[PDB]
Amino acid sequence: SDPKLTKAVDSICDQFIVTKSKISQLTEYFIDCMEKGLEPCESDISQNKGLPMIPTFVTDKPSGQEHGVTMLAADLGGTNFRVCSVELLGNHEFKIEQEKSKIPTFFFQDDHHVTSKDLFQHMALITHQFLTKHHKDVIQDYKWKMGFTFSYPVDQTSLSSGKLIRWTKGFKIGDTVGQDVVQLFQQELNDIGLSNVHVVALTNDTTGTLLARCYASSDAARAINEPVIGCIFGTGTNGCYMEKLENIHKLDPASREELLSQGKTHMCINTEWGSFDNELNHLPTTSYDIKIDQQFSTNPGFHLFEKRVSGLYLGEILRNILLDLEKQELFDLKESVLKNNPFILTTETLSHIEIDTVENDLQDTRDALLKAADLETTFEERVLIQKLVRAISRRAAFLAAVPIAAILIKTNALNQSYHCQVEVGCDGSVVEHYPGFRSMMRHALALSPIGPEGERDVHLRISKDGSGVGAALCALHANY
Amino acid sequence: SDPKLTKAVDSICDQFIVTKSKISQLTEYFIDCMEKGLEPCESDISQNKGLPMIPTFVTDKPSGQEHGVTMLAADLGGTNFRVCSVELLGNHEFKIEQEKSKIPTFFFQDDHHVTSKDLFQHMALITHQFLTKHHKDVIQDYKWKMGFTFSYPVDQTSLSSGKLIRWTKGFKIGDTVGQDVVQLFQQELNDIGLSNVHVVALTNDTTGTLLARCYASSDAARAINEPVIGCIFGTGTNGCYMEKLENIHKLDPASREELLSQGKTHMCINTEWGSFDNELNHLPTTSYDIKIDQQFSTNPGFHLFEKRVSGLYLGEILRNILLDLEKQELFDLKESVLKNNPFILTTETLSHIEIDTVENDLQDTRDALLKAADLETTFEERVLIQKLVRAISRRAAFLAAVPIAAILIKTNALNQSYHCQVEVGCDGSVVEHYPGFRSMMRHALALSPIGPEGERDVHLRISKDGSGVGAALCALHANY
Ligand SMILES: OC[C@H]1O[C@@H](O)[C@H](O)[C@@H](O)[C@@H]1O
Ligand SMILES: OC[C@H]1O[C@@H](O)[C@H](O)[C@@H](O)[C@@H]1O
Repeated sequence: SDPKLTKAVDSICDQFIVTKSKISQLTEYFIDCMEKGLEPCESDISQNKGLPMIPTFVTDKPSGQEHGVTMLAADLGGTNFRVCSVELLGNHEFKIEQEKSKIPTFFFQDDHHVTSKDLFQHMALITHQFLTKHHKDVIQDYKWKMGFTFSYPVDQTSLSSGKLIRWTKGFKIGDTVGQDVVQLFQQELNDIGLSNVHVVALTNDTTGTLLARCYASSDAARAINEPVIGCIFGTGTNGCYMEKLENIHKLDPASREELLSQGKTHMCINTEWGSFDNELNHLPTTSYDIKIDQQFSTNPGFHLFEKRVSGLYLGEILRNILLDLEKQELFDLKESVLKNNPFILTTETLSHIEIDTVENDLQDTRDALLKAADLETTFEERVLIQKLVRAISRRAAFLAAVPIAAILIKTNALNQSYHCQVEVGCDGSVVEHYPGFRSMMRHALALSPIGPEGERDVHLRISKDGSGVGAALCALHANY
Repeated sequence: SDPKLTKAVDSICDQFIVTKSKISQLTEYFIDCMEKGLEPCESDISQNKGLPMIPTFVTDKPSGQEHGVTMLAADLGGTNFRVCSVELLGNHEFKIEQEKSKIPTFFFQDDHHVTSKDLFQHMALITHQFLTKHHKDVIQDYKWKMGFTFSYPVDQTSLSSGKLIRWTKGFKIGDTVGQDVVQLFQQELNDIGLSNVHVVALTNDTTGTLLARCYASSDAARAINEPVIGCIFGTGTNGCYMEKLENIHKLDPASREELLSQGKTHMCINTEWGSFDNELNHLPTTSYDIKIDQQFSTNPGFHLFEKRVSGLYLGEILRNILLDLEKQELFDLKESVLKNNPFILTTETLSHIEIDTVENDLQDTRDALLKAADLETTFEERVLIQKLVRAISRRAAFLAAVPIAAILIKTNALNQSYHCQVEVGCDGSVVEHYPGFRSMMRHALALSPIGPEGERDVHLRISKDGSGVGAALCALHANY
């Protein structure tokens, strides 16, 4: 057990600690950033470094009794692209057929010039392949309504229109900025004969997650836990909530009065909390986070909260730590391929280390590091690597709780009735499959100002329903 | 408005308060009663007022891979009798067909003398009625193995044998005491042609619930939350857990060595915690608890913890409070039928009051009281009745957490690997359907010695699967 290396690792682990004080600071600061993000900004939305706090123009939570003919839904995530058909049967039930295809590496590389048409043509092709397989009879004649779930920040102008503010994650297609994604997708559908497919709704994967749970949640289960947040903890991270119309100052005052006159009280907000504190006024920052933001990410200066939490970057944090330990002549990389190989270590790699056992000489960690980049390790080295992984994930889980606590506090959602509890719809590989991530989230919520009495009233529920049901719900409401 | 009556209600509600100190006292006392209950009992088991702590002779938790032909299962609960067929498909999957029939009130009356044959004859008839509907073809030829779930204290002698120690809940059939329930059921089955149906297993509904969760829990879900307790919070209350063979001193020393030699380490214990502190050394007691125990219950002196928790008695507590308030000329019963009508107020009546809202003038409370005993009430009266209900249920929920915390402490269940949690399998109408009951249970667990950090490592999961799957598992293991 090399003391020099052990002491260096323990020192790094301590930098990833998030104390109760920090959570209270970040929680309260988050609320401040929400109140400012809800003011009318007069500057380039694509360059605004504040909390976007984007109105989604969704004002009605599904009742669970919605029913209609089969709807279509397309979901472009951070890693995969999904097309599906959703049949809303009513009474919280639905029939779904979906096809999940991974996003070609061509779109995440810049060596070859990529354009919006390259992307939406491909999406149109996958849509045709889906309809041919699951709806071979009525592919060309039927009047399909499609809900488009676009997992990126969009300057929403209505339920069925909005321009891309800025790519995130691994996308850097330049010409898509400032263009209405619904039109770009509809044009490529028309250009392959699917003009009968009408994209009538545009939603974020957060908005879809919230609407999906309001429908699928049983009448009894929902009377207990009312869904108040729809959030994502996968390749990226984000969340939404219902905001009072009066507090949404970005909205046209006349439009606000119109909605109020129609009986509307709230509108869902796409917080884009991955961009929480982009200027790093209070977020923890290590030497490794700076490299990820400034060297290894596609969106330098933006989405810094995400780059400390989401699964796209957690693995890259460990890589930069090993490189730092090697630069200090403390860790031998052997014949590995970590150098000049960003993102070779993925969050999936870390999941095999999070709960590996010494009883097996940390063999799961061994195979995971060899499979990822041929990094040979000793037992004492794996013991220390596990400490780093558990430090990275714990910080991600603790920071993940801050936006949830802030929203619940600002909206006074946890104390509204006797025996009142709230549900937070969670989707994503990390929250769903990373061992202990949800457990540690609840730990941070217990340390946040809502306290353990608040954590016990919050249900972080895995929403496997999906944004497709939510997108289908928006399509069912819209006109063809 | 009557201030006198309002002041009288606030004083009664304070009597139902359970403080953090009380929870710590009862938890520590419960562990003491467990340690004593595991010792060789020195008196007639039918009169022993201590914590029964009955060995169940179940020593193996299902792996989830069990598979076999269709099994039968009969479950005599506190209110209903259900017959079902369970097909264990393996890999945590199972197919179940069941028929739930209420236990005729005829068996809960003592005006006419009732005998065991009347009860088991009826149970045998329902078994025939079940097979006729779901297995009409091979009803008489097939060699059926049946697992019998008997939700009452049984001096278990083996997996397939045991004598009734004493009835509880509404049953008061005198000649059933001291008789083997498996034989009584098998004799009446033979007498109607179902001699090919062999009752090969006898289990308590607590044991069956625990075994069911060990099977149905996925490999991933169980690696996270290991089921360590199966408890019931319905018509009655009880729970079970795995105890080390060495600590079960009441068990035959030779039998322990045989089991230990076979690789066994624990044996499930039917605590019968409804009889926790029958002598009321520390359990809260009101003038109304005494009436239920000594006048309106079938088992005076026994099951006093249950008479404060389970749903069979909660409604009767409110009745005794309203009758007392009328005797004091503080509450007008009008032309109701509460007097001389034990158990006319049910816990289901209280469920409509727990979360009734003043914004609707407590209309649910109004309709619920009229339906129960034609008790007309004013708004101010319903406001006060709701305060009483919320005090009764909270005491039941806080007391309900004590046995769970004690078992977890004595067994050191929370001392596990990283990110390891435990599951408590919960079944019953109260824990499942009474508003807020589980929410308040988790609060008391946070006040117990395990603290809020322990409640977050404990998952009270509603196991609606049932003891049928658990009984079928014991039948699959046993020989025909
Ligand atoms: O996929 C999770 C989140 O990733 C972020 O980069 C996007 O801006 C969000 O719209 C999305 O919900
Ligand atoms: O049905 C729940 C519980 O009720 C109690 O009255 C019995 O003594 C227990 O054996 C049973 O498990």
